[PDB]
Amino acid sequence: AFKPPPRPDFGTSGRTIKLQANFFEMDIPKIDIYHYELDIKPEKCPRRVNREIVEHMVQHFKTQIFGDRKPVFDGRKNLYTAMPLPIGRDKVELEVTLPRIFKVSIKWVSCVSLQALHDALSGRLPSVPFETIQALDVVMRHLPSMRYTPVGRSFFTASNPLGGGREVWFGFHQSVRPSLWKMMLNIDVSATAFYKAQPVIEFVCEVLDFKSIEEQTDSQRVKFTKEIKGLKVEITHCKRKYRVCNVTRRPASHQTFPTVECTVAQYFKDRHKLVLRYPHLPCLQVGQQKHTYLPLEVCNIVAGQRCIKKLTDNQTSTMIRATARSAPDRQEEISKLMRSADFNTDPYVREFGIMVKDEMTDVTGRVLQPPSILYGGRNKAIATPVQGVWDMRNKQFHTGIEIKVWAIACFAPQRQCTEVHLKSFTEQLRKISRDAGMPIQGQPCFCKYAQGADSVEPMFRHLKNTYAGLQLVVVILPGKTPVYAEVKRVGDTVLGMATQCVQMKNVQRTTPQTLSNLCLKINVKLGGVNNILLPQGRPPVFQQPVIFLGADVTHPPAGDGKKPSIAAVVGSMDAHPNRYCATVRVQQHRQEIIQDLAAMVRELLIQFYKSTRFKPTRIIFYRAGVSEGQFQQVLHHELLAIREACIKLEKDYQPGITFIVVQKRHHTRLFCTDKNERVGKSGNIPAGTTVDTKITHPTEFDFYLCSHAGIQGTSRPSHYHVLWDDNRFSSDELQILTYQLCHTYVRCTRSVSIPAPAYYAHLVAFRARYHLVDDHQALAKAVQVHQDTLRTMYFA
RNA sequence: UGGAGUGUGCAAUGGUGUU
RNA sequence: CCAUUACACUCCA
Repeated sequence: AFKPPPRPDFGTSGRTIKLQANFFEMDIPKIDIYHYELDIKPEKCPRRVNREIVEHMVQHFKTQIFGDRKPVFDGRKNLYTAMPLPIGRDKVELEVTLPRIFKVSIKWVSCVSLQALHDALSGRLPSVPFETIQALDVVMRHLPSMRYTPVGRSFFTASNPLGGGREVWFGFHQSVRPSLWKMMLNIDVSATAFYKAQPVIEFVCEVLDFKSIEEQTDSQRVKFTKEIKGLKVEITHCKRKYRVCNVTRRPASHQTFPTVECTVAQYFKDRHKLVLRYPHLPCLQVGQQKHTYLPLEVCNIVAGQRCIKKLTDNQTSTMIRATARSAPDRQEEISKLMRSADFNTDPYVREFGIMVKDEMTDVTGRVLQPPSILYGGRNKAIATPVQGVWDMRNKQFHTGIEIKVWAIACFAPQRQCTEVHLKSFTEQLRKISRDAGMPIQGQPCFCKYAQGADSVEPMFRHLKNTYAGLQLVVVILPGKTPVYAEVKRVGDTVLGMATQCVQMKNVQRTTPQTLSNLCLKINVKLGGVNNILLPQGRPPVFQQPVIFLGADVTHPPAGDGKKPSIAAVVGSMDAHPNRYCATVRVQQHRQEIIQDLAAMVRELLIQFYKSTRFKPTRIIFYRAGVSEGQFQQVLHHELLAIREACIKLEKDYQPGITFIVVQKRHHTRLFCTDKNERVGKSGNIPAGTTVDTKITHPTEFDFYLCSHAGIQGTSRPSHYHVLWDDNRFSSDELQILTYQLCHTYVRCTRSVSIPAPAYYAHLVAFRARYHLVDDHQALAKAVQVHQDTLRTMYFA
């Protein structure tokens, strides 16, 4: 129960499309790579000066240890060589000096056989060695980590003015991926926020938005102090780099330091012969304790400093304006970047005998045919998705709900969301819903104004107690408010009442589209069915009872608190499959693995038996969030749990489980070779594009699928990896099943980027966050919904 | 908080020689 | 050990 099934076959269904994946062919030898561990004298050091130290070391020990040989360096504690150093395997101490004295230690750790990697790529070995991948990646990263500024898995460089005292930098993501019979170099383009190489005296003017310096409070000092504290600066009156720790209250004119107290102005006047044209401005507290103060005039901001401070609205907007590119642009500039590749003249790449193809990889894709969408009414219209999108016009819900009793709680200020607004909104909404097959019969039996979160619970309690058969409460909100979270908390977990929140700006002005989507959400929330997949147009999987599960875990920031990770698992409740039930669990901080999964799956199965009056003969389980290195872990526990949930349900019940992982967190971009295939303004690949060759895993069952229409930028094709399969799916059947499951998402009239169960799981998970706001098992009750909410699709 | 899509945040950066 | 760490575009009936 810990070995993923091999690729059963390749796919044939769909229309052929000629693509180009941003992968580049790598030719690697079968040599043994020698791995050494390093340790520098200052255990805490910037990863750049570590590289400088290492290269200085390699250069200054050419007659004793190194020579023609060039070792690649991880940046932390790992060094790699193509051939064994004349060191043996015992620790060796070497002194290195820099324009300071460093003492490094090198010791052999292991050997990295590329032959094993070759066997893995050929299928001789079922599993791929990780150390090989890591080593190769280090080799590829060495030089660009020296010539450029490494951030995560990307590299950045300068020459873009933003204007927030910061600049925008462009760069490229680079990783190494195993393929069939070969390794691939994955290059993609990216950008990030940096600090502009400025003189501090102008950085002040940018931060406070003074036009220049000629325009001469305490708050002005504080706001600058926040932005500058923690950054590095360089001396211009000699070179030497420091780190800003604070900003003065005493200007250089009236600041003193040791003993005879000399003023910074007078000190720079006597010692540094500087006029100091700005004697009145604050002084940069540098180092610590001991006074080391330097005025703004002599200080410049060092280049290459990344920003972490959350971006201003204008920063984000401007950056998107300066990053927004259609697929052909990204493609062309990636090609442009690999025109400058020249990996065959990079001495470190040459060292390990590696070659890289300077042209993008040609992969062949198949555009799957979209499923037919069935609607209800007496029209019984059948919608056909064109380019991943169909329409909600001249069509009625498959199963429309009659809203007989509903209320309106407006938490927006009465002045901004007036009565005429509410009345008109009601009229239009009732029209749209009437045409949608979800007739809102009468006027709202209740429509009042409220304010603050504290009014939520007493109000809803009044609504539920007073009005018989209350189905829905429409909640008008004045933008971002704690009122939303309170409304969801009370409505979903406390009282069990259906809820639709609406922004006031969407009430002030009517839009048939917005009202339509609103009606979708309302209909679903009230227990209705918007549409179903055409039963005739479905894979044979549905010939037997089958349940579809989705699962997702979200985590709090890594730095703090007992803040728990929350796991959500949803499951289909019909053989369409349209209706889903949700289960939530609070679990240990930062653990990407579902522990209570057995109980949750048990609950979902029990609900399935209560609904269909059948037992699922198959279990199609989509899970999102799990990365590669976690597979063996996840697949070990969760799978068992599922089986546990099957064996503890009844005595000999063991349905065929299909464990599939979904990820968008990758840089695999697919482009059109034929410009006539480019869809839309962004020129992305058509919805339904499937790739299962060339750039995929050499042994195991996985495939790329882009099931959505790309509106802006470059599409992110979802990657699917099959970790288990008792049902023994063929490639085509599973790809098609996934594609059609992408069409069962109720919140819109589109095919989304991932299957509906995973998406729902994400929604429920995100909802739990709102449920938690204002000891483990205490408010683990906070994420549990009401008895009248359990079986509902409350999660929008 | 009508919705989808894609951009940037995921813990990494940093303790340094005179003033 | 200590210091710092969700918004925004583009679209739609």
